[PDB]
Amino acid sequence: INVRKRNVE
Amino acid sequence: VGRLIYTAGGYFRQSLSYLEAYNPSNGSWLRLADLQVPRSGLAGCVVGGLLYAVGGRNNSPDGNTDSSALDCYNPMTNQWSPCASMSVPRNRIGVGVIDGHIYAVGGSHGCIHHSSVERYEPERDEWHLVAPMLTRRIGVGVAVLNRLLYAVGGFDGTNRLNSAECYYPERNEWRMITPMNTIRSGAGVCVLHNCIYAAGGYDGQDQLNSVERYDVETETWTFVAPMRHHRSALGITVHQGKIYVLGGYDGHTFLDSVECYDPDSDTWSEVTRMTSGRSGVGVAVTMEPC
Repeated sequence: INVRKRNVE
Repeated sequence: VGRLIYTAGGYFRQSLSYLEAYNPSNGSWLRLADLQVPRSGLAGCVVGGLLYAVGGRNNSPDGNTDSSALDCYNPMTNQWSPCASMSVPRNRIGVGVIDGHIYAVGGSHGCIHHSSVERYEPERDEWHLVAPMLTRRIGVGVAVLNRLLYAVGGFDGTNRLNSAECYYPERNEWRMITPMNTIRSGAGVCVLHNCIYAAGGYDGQDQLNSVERYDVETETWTFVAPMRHHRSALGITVHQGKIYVLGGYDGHTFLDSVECYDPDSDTWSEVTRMTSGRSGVGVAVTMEPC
Protein backbone atom coordinates (compact mmCIF):
# COMPACT_ATOMS: atom_id res chain seq x y z
CA ILE A 1 0.00 0.00 0.00
CA ASN A 2 3.00 2.42 0.86
CA VAL A 3 4.02 4.95 3.72
CA ARG A 4 6.24 8.24 3.83
CA LYS A 5 7.90 8.55 7.40
CA ARG A 6 8.93 12.09 8.67
CA ASN A 7 8.40 15.44 6.86
CA VAL A 8 11.12 16.34 4.22
CA GLU A 9 9.41 19.24 2.38
CA VAL B 1 37.23 29.36 -13.02
CA GLY B 2 36.15 29.73 -9.28
CA ARG B 3 32.57 28.19 -9.29
CA LEU B 4 30.70 27.25 -6.02
CA ILE B 5 27.81 24.86 -5.18
CA TYR B 6 24.95 27.02 -3.81
CA THR B 7 22.35 25.41 -1.52
CA ALA B 8 19.20 27.47 -0.83
CA GLY B 9 16.46 26.73 1.75
CA GLY B 10 15.48 23.19 2.74
CA TYR B 11 13.84 21.67 5.82
CA PHE B 12 14.78 20.76 9.42
CA ARG B 13 11.77 20.97 11.82
CA GLN B 14 10.53 23.84 9.57
CA SER B 15 11.39 25.43 6.17
CA LEU B 16 14.80 27.27 6.22
CA SER B 17 16.00 30.56 4.66
CA TYR B 18 19.71 29.48 4.52
CA LEU B 19 21.86 30.30 1.45
CA GLU B 20 25.31 28.65 1.80
CA ALA B 21 27.98 28.07 -0.87
CA TYR B 22 30.50 25.17 -0.93
CA ASN B 23 33.92 25.62 -2.67
CA PRO B 24 35.15 22.21 -4.00
CA SER B 25 38.68 23.75 -4.47
CA ASN B 26 39.28 24.39 -0.71
CA GLY B 27 36.40 22.66 1.19
CA SER B 28 35.11 26.03 2.64
CA TRP B 29 31.41 27.01 3.25
CA LEU B 30 30.23 30.70 3.01
CA ARG B 31 26.93 31.76 4.66
CA LEU B 32 25.33 34.35 2.24
CA ALA B 33 22.10 36.45 2.32
CA ASP B 34 19.03 34.53 3.70
CA LEU B 35 16.04 33.97 1.33
CA GLN B 36 13.35 36.70 1.90
CA VAL B 37 10.84 33.84 2.68
CA PRO B 38 11.74 30.37 4.11
CA ARG B 39 11.36 27.62 1.47
CA SER B 40 11.64 23.86 1.16
CA GLY B 41 10.68 21.56 -1.74
CA LEU B 42 12.03 24.35 -4.04
CA ALA B 43 14.42 23.90 -6.99
CA GLY B 44 17.50 25.98 -7.80
CA CYS B 45 19.01 26.90 -11.20
CA VAL B 46 21.40 29.41 -12.80
CA VAL B 47 20.86 31.64 -15.90
CA GLY B 48 23.42 34.27 -17.03
CA GLY B 49 25.39 34.00 -13.74
CA LEU B 50 22.26 34.52 -11.51
CA LEU B 51 20.89 31.94 -9.01
CA TYR B 52 17.09 31.38 -9.12
CA ALA B 53 15.00 29.82 -6.31
CA VAL B 54 11.72 28.44 -7.73
CA GLY B 55 8.55 27.26 -5.94
CA GLY B 56 8.62 25.08 -2.78
CA ARG B 57 6.58 25.99 0.32
CA ASN B 58 6.97 27.65 3.73
CA ASN B 59 6.28 24.73 6.19
CA SER B 60 6.26 26.78 9.49
CA PRO B 61 4.80 26.16 12.99
CA ASP B 62 1.76 28.41 12.15
CA GLY B 63 1.32 27.57 8.38
CA ASN B 64 2.01 25.51 5.22
CA THR B 65 1.99 28.03 2.32
CA ASP B 66 2.75 26.59 -1.16
CA SER B 67 5.02 29.00 -3.16
CA SER B 68 4.55 30.39 -6.70
CA ALA B 69 7.67 32.58 -6.11
CA LEU B 70 10.67 33.05 -8.38
CA ASP B 71 13.51 34.87 -6.54
CA CYS B 72 16.93 35.81 -7.97
CA TYR B 73 20.30 35.96 -6.02
CA ASN B 74 23.14 37.99 -7.64
CA PRO B 75 26.52 36.83 -6.21
CA MET B 76 28.00 40.28 -7.15
CA THR B 77 25.57 42.11 -4.75
CA ASN B 78 24.91 39.28 -2.20
CA GLN B 79 21.20 40.32 -2.69
CA TRP B 80 17.88 38.49 -3.49
CA SER B 81 15.35 40.19 -5.84
CA PRO B 82 11.74 39.02 -6.39
CA CYS B 83 10.89 38.16 -10.03
CA ALA B 84 7.46 37.48 -11.66
CA SER B 85 5.50 34.73 -9.83
CA MET B 86 4.45 31.49 -11.58
CA SER B 87 0.75 30.87 -12.63
CA VAL B 88 0.32 28.46 -9.66
CA PRO B 89 2.05 27.45 -6.41
CA ARG B 90 4.36 24.41 -7.00
CA ASN B 91 5.76 22.61 -3.91
CA ARG B 92 8.17 19.66 -4.62
CA ILE B 93 8.85 21.30 -8.02
CA GLY B 94 11.28 20.24 -10.74
CA VAL B 95 13.25 22.79 -12.81
CA GLY B 96 15.48 22.77 -15.88
CA VAL B 97 17.04 25.46 -18.12
CA ILE B 98 16.93 25.39 -21.93
CA ASP B 99 18.65 28.20 -23.90
CA GLY B 100 18.44 30.73 -21.00
CA HIS B 101 14.74 29.86 -20.17
CA ILE B 102 13.57 28.33 -16.84
CA TYR B 103 11.03 25.46 -17.10
CA ALA B 104 8.91 24.91 -13.92
CA VAL B 105 7.50 21.34 -13.88
CA GLY B 106 4.68 19.77 -11.88
CA GLY B 107 4.71 19.94 -8.05
CA SER B 108 1.84 20.21 -5.45
CA HIS B 109 -0.64 22.87 -4.28
CA GLY B 110 -2.47 21.44 -1.25
CA CYS B 111 -4.04 18.13 -2.53
CA ILE B 112 -3.57 19.24 -6.22
CA HIS B 113 -0.83 17.28 -8.18
CA HIS B 114 0.18 19.37 -11.29
CA SER B 115 0.87 18.09 -14.84
CA SER B 116 1.24 21.79 -15.86
CA VAL B 117 4.60 23.24 -17.04
CA GLU B 118 5.58 26.90 -17.47
CA ARG B 119 8.58 28.71 -18.97
CA TYR B 120 10.25 31.91 -17.65
CA GLU B 121 11.96 34.53 -19.85
CA PRO B 122 14.57 36.36 -17.69
CA GLU B 123 14.92 39.48 -19.94
CA ARG B 124 11.12 40.00 -20.30
CA ASP B 125 10.54 38.82 -16.63
CA GLU B 126 7.47 36.79 -17.80
CA TRP B 127 6.11 33.24 -17.26
CA HIS B 128 3.93 31.44 -19.90
CA LEU B 129 2.41 27.94 -19.69
CA VAL B 130 3.67 25.37 -22.26
CA ALA B 131 2.22 21.88 -22.95
CA PRO B 132 1.47 19.95 -19.74
CA MET B 133 3.18 16.64 -19.01
CA LEU B 134 1.36 13.39 -19.90
CA THR B 135 1.43 12.67 -16.09
CA ARG B 136 0.66 14.56 -12.83
CA ARG B 137 4.02 14.57 -10.99
CA ILE B 138 5.18 16.02 -7.65
CA GLY B 139 8.66 15.28 -6.23
CA VAL B 140 9.66 15.08 -9.94
CA GLY B 141 13.32 15.08 -11.05
CA VAL B 142 14.17 17.33 -14.06
CA ALA B 143 17.31 17.65 -16.20
CA VAL B 144 18.26 19.03 -19.65
CA LEU B 145 20.48 17.23 -22.22
CA ASN B 146 20.98 18.37 -25.84
CA ARG B 147 18.23 21.03 -25.41
CA LEU B 148 15.58 18.36 -24.50
CA LEU B 149 13.87 18.49 -21.00
CA TYR B 150 13.37 15.25 -18.99
CA ALA B 151 10.81 14.79 -16.18
CA VAL B 152 11.69 11.70 -14.09
CA GLY B 153 9.56 9.78 -11.56
CA GLY B 154 7.69 11.55 -8.74
CA PHE B 155 4.27 10.98 -7.12
CA ASP B 156 0.77 11.41 -8.68
CA GLY B 157 -0.89 11.24 -5.20
CA THR B 158 -1.79 7.52 -5.67
CA ASN B 159 1.50 5.89 -6.88
CA ARG B 160 5.23 6.70 -6.65
CA LEU B 161 6.36 6.61 -10.36
CA ASN B 162 9.16 4.84 -12.32
CA SER B 163 7.91 6.57 -15.52
CA ALA B 164 9.70 9.47 -17.28
CA GLU B 165 8.94 11.73 -20.28
CA CYS B 166 10.80 14.17 -22.55
CA TYR B 167 9.75 17.61 -23.85
CA TYR B 168 10.66 18.54 -27.47
CA PRO B 169 10.56 22.38 -27.37
CA GLU B 170 10.25 22.91 -31.16
CA ARG B 171 7.08 20.69 -31.10
CA ASN B 172 5.84 21.90 -27.63
CA GLU B 173 5.15 18.17 -27.00
CA TRP B 174 5.86 15.55 -24.30
CA ARG B 175 6.57 11.87 -25.09
CA MET B 176 7.10 8.96 -22.68
CA ILE B 177 10.65 7.50 -22.52
CA THR B 178 11.76 4.10 -21.09
CA PRO B 179 10.69 3.90 -17.42
CA MET B 180 13.38 3.61 -14.70
CA ASN B 181 14.09 0.19 -13.15
CA THR B 182 13.03 1.73 -9.79
CA ILE B 183 10.03 3.76 -8.51
CA ARG B 184 11.47 7.11 -7.25
CA SER B 185 9.81 10.15 -5.69
CA GLY B 186 12.05 13.07 -4.63
CA ALA B 187 15.13 11.62 -6.39
CA GLY B 188 18.10 13.80 -7.43
CA VAL B 189 18.08 14.07 -11.25
CA CYS B 190 20.94 15.63 -13.24
CA VAL B 191 22.85 15.17 -16.51
CA LEU B 192 26.45 13.95 -16.86
CA HIS B 193 28.01 13.30 -20.29
CA ASN B 194 25.27 11.74 -22.47
CA CYS B 195 23.15 10.32 -19.57
CA ILE B 196 20.33 11.43 -17.22
CA TYR B 197 21.05 10.18 -13.67
CA ALA B 198 18.37 9.47 -11.02
CA ALA B 199 19.96 9.12 -7.56
CA GLY B 200 18.08 8.00 -4.41
CA GLY B 201 14.51 9.10 -3.72
CA TYR B 202 11.67 7.19 -1.98
CA ASP B 203 9.91 4.09 -3.47
CA GLY B 204 6.92 4.15 -0.99
CA GLN B 205 8.75 1.74 1.45
CA ASP B 206 12.40 2.90 1.86
CA GLN B 207 14.72 5.84 1.10
CA LEU B 208 16.97 4.61 -1.76
CA ASN B 209 20.77 4.61 -2.21
CA SER B 210 20.49 3.20 -5.83
CA VAL B 211 21.48 5.37 -8.83
CA GLU B 212 20.52 4.60 -12.44
CA ARG B 213 21.27 6.46 -15.64
CA TYR B 214 19.42 6.84 -18.96
CA ASP B 215 21.61 6.79 -22.10
CA VAL B 216 19.72 9.07 -24.59
CA GLU B 217 21.26 7.20 -27.59
CA THR B 218 20.41 3.63 -26.36
CA GLU B 219 17.14 4.49 -24.43
CA THR B 220 18.13 2.13 -21.55
CA TRP B 221 18.50 2.74 -17.78
CA THR B 222 21.50 1.04 -16.11
CA PHE B 223 22.33 1.05 -12.37
CA VAL B 224 25.72 2.56 -11.43
CA ALA B 225 27.47 2.35 -8.00
CA PRO B 226 24.99 3.15 -5.17
CA MET B 227 25.49 6.16 -2.84
CA ARG B 228 26.98 5.47 0.66
CA HIS B 229 23.73 6.94 2.21
CA HIS B 230 20.05 6.13 1.46
CA ARG B 231 18.46 9.59 0.81
CA SER B 232 15.17 11.16 -0.32
CA ALA B 233 14.59 14.90 -0.88
CA LEU B 234 18.32 15.32 -1.76
CA GLY B 235 19.86 18.24 -3.63
CA ILE B 236 21.94 17.36 -6.73
CA THR B 237 24.26 19.23 -9.11
CA VAL B 238 27.20 18.61 -11.44
CA HIS B 239 30.60 20.40 -11.07
CA GLN B 240 33.75 19.66 -13.19
CA GLY B 241 32.42 16.28 -14.47
CA LYS B 242 31.33 14.94 -11.04
CA ILE B 243 27.86 14.59 -9.41
CA TYR B 244 27.32 16.06 -5.93
CA VAL B 245 24.36 15.03 -3.72
CA LEU B 246 23.58 17.25 -0.70
CA GLY B 247 21.57 16.25 2.38
CA GLY B 248 18.09 14.66 2.33
CA TYR B 249 16.47 12.08 4.64
CA ASP B 250 17.48 8.37 5.29
CA GLY B 251 14.37 7.39 7.36
CA HIS B 252 16.25 8.33 10.63
CA THR B 253 18.44 11.51 10.15
CA PHE B 254 18.29 14.82 8.20
CA LEU B 255 21.67 14.32 6.50
CA ASP B 256 24.45 16.90 6.43
CA SER B 257 26.31 14.35 4.20
CA VAL B 258 27.52 15.59 0.73
CA GLU B 259 28.76 12.75 -1.58
CA CYS B 260 30.56 13.07 -4.95
CA TYR B 261 30.26 10.56 -7.85
CA ASP B 262 33.27 10.02 -10.14
CA PRO B 263 31.98 8.48 -13.40
CA ASP B 264 35.57 7.48 -14.44
CA SER B 265 35.92 5.17 -11.38
CA ASP B 266 32.12 4.57 -10.81
CA THR B 267 32.60 5.42 -7.11
CA TRP B 268 31.06 7.75 -4.53
CA SER B 269 33.07 9.47 -1.76
CA GLU B 270 32.15 11.77 1.19
CA VAL B 271 33.62 15.22 0.33
CA THR B 272 32.20 17.57 3.07
CA ARG B 273 29.20 18.01 5.41
CA MET B 274 26.68 20.85 5.24
CA THR B 275 26.72 23.10 8.36
CA SER B 276 23.43 21.40 9.46
CA GLY B 277 21.31 18.41 8.34
CA ARG B 278 18.40 19.39 6.06
CA SER B 279 16.19 18.00 3.21
CA GLY B 280 14.29 19.63 0.25
CA VAL B 281 17.07 22.14 -0.74
CA GLY B 282 17.50 23.93 -4.07
CA VAL B 283 21.05 23.60 -5.51
CA ALA B 284 22.92 25.06 -8.51
CA VAL B 285 26.45 26.14 -9.59
CA THR B 286 27.73 29.67 -10.48
CA MET B 287 30.59 32.23 -9.90
CA GLU B 288 31.67 33.01 -6.29
CA PRO B 289 30.25 36.18 -4.63
CA CYS B 290 32.39 39.38 -5.18
